[PDB]
Amino acid sequence: RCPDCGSTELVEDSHYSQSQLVCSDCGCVVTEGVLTTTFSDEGNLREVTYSRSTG
Amino acid sequence: MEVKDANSALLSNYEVFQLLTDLKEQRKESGKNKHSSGQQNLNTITYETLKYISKTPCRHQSPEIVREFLTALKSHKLTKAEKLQLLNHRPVTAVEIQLMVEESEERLTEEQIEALLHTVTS
Amino acid sequence: GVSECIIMGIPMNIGTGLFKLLHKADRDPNPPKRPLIFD
Amino acid sequence: RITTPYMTKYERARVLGTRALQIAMCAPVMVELEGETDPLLIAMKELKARKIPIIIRRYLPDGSYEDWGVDELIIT
Amino acid sequence: TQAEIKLCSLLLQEHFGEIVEKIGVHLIRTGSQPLRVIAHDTGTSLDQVKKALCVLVQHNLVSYQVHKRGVVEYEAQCSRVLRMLRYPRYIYTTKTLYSDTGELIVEELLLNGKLTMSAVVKKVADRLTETMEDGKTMDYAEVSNTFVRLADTHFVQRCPSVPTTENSDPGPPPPAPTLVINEKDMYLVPKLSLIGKGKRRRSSPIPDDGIYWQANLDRFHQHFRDQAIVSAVANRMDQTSSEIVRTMLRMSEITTSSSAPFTQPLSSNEIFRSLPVGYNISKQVLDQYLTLLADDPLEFVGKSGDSGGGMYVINLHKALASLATATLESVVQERFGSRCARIFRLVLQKKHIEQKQVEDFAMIPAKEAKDMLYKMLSENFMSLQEIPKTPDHAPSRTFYLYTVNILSAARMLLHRCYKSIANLIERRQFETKENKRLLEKSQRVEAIIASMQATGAEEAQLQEIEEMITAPERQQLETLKRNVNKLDASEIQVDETIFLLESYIECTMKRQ
Amino acid sequence: TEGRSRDGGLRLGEMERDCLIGYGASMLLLERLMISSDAFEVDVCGQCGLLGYSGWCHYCKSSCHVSSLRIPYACKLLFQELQSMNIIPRLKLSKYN
Amino acid sequence: QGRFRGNLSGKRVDFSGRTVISPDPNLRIDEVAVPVHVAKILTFPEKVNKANINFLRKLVQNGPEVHPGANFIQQRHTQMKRFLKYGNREKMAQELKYGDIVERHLIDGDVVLFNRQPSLHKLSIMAHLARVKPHRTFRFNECVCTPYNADFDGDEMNLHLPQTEEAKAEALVLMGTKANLVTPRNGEPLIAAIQDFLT
Amino acid sequence: FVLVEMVDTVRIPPWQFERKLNDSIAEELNKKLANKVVYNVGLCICLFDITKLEDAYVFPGDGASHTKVHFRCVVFHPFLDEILIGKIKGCSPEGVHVSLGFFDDILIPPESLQQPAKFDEAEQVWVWEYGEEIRFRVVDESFVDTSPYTLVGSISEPGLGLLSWW
Amino acid sequence: LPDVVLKPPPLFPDTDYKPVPLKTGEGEEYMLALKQELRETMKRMPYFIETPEERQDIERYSKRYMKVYKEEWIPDWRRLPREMMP
Ligand SMILES: [Mg+2]
Ligand SMILES: [Zn+2]
Ligand SMILES: [Zn+2]
Repeated sequence: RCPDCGSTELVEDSHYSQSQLVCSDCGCVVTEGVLTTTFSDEGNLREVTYSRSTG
Repeated sequence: MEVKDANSALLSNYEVFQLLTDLKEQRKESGKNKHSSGQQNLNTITYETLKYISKTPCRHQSPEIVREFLTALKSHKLTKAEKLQLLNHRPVTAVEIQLMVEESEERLTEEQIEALLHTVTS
Repeated sequence: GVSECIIMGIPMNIGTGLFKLLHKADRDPNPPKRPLIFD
Repeated sequence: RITTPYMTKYERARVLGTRALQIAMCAPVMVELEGETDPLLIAMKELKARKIPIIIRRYLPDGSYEDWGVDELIIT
Repeated sequence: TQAEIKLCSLLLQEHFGEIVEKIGVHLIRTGSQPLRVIAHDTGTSLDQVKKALCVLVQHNLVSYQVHKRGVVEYEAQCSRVLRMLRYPRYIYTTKTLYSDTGELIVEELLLNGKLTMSAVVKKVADRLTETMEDGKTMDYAEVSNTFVRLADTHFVQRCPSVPTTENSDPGPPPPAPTLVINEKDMYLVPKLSLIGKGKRRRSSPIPDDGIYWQANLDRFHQHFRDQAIVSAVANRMDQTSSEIVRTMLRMSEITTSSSAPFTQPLSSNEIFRSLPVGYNISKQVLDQYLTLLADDPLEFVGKSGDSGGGMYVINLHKALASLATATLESVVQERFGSRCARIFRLVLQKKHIEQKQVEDFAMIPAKEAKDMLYKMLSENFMSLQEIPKTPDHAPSRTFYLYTVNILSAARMLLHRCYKSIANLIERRQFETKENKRLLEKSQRVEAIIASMQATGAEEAQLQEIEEMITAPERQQLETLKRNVNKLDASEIQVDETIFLLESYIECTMKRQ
Repeated sequence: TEGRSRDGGLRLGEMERDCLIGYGASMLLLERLMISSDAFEVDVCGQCGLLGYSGWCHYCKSSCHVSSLRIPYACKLLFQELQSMNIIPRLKLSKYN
Repeated sequence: QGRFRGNLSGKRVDFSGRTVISPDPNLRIDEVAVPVHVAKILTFPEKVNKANINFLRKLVQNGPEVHPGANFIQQRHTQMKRFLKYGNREKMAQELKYGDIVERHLIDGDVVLFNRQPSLHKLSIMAHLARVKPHRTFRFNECVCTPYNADFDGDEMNLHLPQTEEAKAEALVLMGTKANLVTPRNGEPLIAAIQDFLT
Repeated sequence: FVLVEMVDTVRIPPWQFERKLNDSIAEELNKKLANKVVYNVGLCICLFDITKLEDAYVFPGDGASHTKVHFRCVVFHPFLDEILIGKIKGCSPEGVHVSLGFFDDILIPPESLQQPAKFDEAEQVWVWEYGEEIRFRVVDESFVDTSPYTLVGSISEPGLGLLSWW
Repeated sequence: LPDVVLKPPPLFPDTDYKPVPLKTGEGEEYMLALKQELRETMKRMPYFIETPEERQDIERYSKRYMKVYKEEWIPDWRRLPREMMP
């Protein structure tokens, strides 16, 4: 929601290679930046299932 | 943040009164909006301490009178704490020297109290 | 060393970081001290 | 008084950077700029006018130091 | 030796203070160092370093030596710092073998380190003045007799005295006096014809100068070892054998040193002659006792000769090894049970043994004996030889046999005892400091009574002391007191095990 | 990130750092390789020399000597990995003067 | 790609671009052309002072759509960020206090870096004056092709924008194009006339 | 009331460079140590004077002017025997809540040392009769932050007679 | 295969064996008495050097009445090196 006015009309819009949450009324952002995994590390990491991570 | 000496030099209430008056006049001559809004506790503590000192008999004092009182009391072998308390309290009565003053035993001698009164009244 | 300056994220000693700058502020070193009355 | 009386390029760069950072923080202008909105241009004008209130504190490697004013140093 | 350093730090903080315990810990950790680097590393004032060094060298805790360029190096003795915990036992044994006069003598010698005979007899008289009453007074004759009796029995020894500087290179004096020691006057007492009477502390020129004495901890250690082996042989065979071995040890005290594999040859005739007359035992019964002690599977004594009738010798190292074995098996039994103690004694008797052989000889079912073996191996009480079939040392193709190393076991047990005493001291100090408010409250409400005890003693100040809020808290005070008492008793009890382990460790050291 | 399709930025390789060192641009290099790439704020305790969080040292169980400090995130990751290897880098802080 | 070489000695940064280059003789040797598309993305944080107040007001009034403008506004008291794409931009423009951080678009006069991926000597990366053009390529004077060792045959070129006044000043002074006309190897000038200029 | 030597690092922003440094330093020091208590020192009141003021550095970071200033400031710390004059700003059954005049409400004298005629029955009764004097006994300090006050002290009330007020 | 435990072991695991009760008698009582007496009497001795109190507030008339006066032992400088004279 909006920290100042309290408007809950926050919309996700794709910026110039940037993801953020912004309200359409006052144009104020509440959360900017997103952390995503890299394919360089994705091929290195091994997947674990709950059928094996529980015994 | 470090402290060098917590008891470097003891001072009476007259120096504190003078410092409070100087800070008050400096603030009223150089008043700032944002500087005040940053910490309003400064004006509060200064005004309240100044009012507390004004309620005391600390008025009508000067550094020359304080120096004369110190030189007069230095001849009665009294310690710094007792003369400091006498200057801060300014006892116009003998009972405050005979009873309220600590370590009255062997120090009254029934004759120096009159001299102490004559010095504190001046 | 410059390597650890780059790693630790501090300005390196070489280059512009060798010397230091001082602001020419209007002041008075060792200002007059308020005299002590009781002491 | 033993170092070079001229003002090097690294000292110029650092002084201009510090002055631009200060002016960007609402510092008082000493050259009375005429329509210069770029703080680096204001720093260049102040360096040309030789009125930068910054004193270079050169440090010798042994520990000794020396102070040099902008007007005292020779610019290029 | 982290546990040793911690115990020494706690003991120094409890006995001498804070500014000196830091210097002591620094000396113990960094070894011998000059005063300058000590003051530099500690980061305190020079005068405090000097005071700490002097108060440490007063109690003979540290020493100083000379080296190249005439520099003085101060080295601390961690063993000497550890031995001062055994002071109550020293006072008890000197009060048991002697009167209370020797008790006070040894107490003053331990609390002061170095003193003269006149000083110690004066202090003993002054302390005993308040003990007795009825207006009579004591002299210095009996105190001097007790002192010389302690001296000839080697309980007290003269401190190393600086030689005559006038005869030894009269001129520029070295930075250190280079204190030396002579075995001639080690137990000799110069004549002090002066006498006097102690004052009752009413509070209303040195003939023995340069001669300082101190309690000989070696004699106390030897006496405690003798008492331990006497108690052991008493619990083994009988009290008569204990008396026989006590007499033979009393005879061997003088003719033997503190470190020797065996004692001097003693014949049965002189032992019988020196035996107390309180026992109606004949020579044949004594010979039977000696020949049955020689056949003991413990090998405490040995024949080692046939001349002079019945010639016999005692085994100090073997007796200490047996005592260490008994202590180790006892602690194993108390920590893991009787079955694990049986397994431990089995694996100790046999030099090497296998798991199946352990189960066969100990008669313990599976899944439990191996568990006890693993629990005992995880505590560094046993070791695996691991004889390999191949230099690869693969576990699948090698044997494993359990073996008890008594030396490493005794060392780790001594370390555990040190850390245990350190933890007990820490708990005592914690309980003391957590209740310091109630302690000060009790002190003030009892000093209201301590004041005006006789002069100006009105009865109106007796019904208001218990009226304070400390009355419901007296149970907490009693619990604190009993806890401190139990902790001190436990520390003193562990001190005997520490002494036994240290004696067993030191006896096998050759210092070569 | 690395790839262009992954919205990745340019990489200041070793040779670019070498050129920036040769130019002597200390502040430019500091802004590029620290401020604009992996800038982060950590908490260090001046007593034990370890890393804290939210102005609190879990090791000493106190917060008097804890102070904030700017650092590249890669350096903090390196310190954490070294601490995992039982190799503890004890950071002894000091005043900027 | 470890921590030392891939994450400490050299690491990736933001506020950078990579584009194809093309010759342009109509620009000074210390100037470089920047496309409008990249200029609308790369932003510089300027602090509001008593001098550039009206310029920043006009930039905010223009918005993130017109080229001269900004994208985000950061207040002084609170650390909140306001996107200029939504809301009445005139209100935020009229409520611009001193010390606010405004992320303005890349405009003319800004000192910007210019670097090629293979860096042999220090002249491979140099600071120039940024200029905007409606085209989509990095254009600069060909006299600087000799230090960059470029040939305009499809080679990509990097461009880094500092986010600090100190870094910008250091780039303009030390890495200035007019101040690095000669190589430190032997003092021979590198930025000089080239083909189609000598003939 | 006693002077304390304090050495502090003061950061003055560049937009205050037009002001005199010896005044901005004092203003910032007064704003930083107003109505605060220094640990094991006492409640500081205000800056008394400035003894030493060395060069004003400028760091490559924020860019503001950093100065290491040596000064003397007044603090309130009795000597365990000083006599003070406080006013009764409340009272509890376990102890009277007397506050120094407009200075600080930190003095809580325990009602367990005067003659046995002390009882507070929650009706604002100071002391059962047979501008109040106060004798400090011991200081005490503590911390505040313990997760991601500090000066009260005890008071002595001996048999001072109190001819003016019971 | 060992099962999974959902709770870590307690900080103080219980053991079926307990410490042997302490030895009693006049010996241990005298041990306690003597140890307490030594702990008490050793603190007031001049060898126990307390930390020098600092930041003295003021000097008062009753200082000489409350001045901590204790006899100071003089170490034998003949046995002590010269580097420890104050
Ligand atoms: Mg090409
Ligand atoms: Zn809003
Ligand atoms: Zn810590």
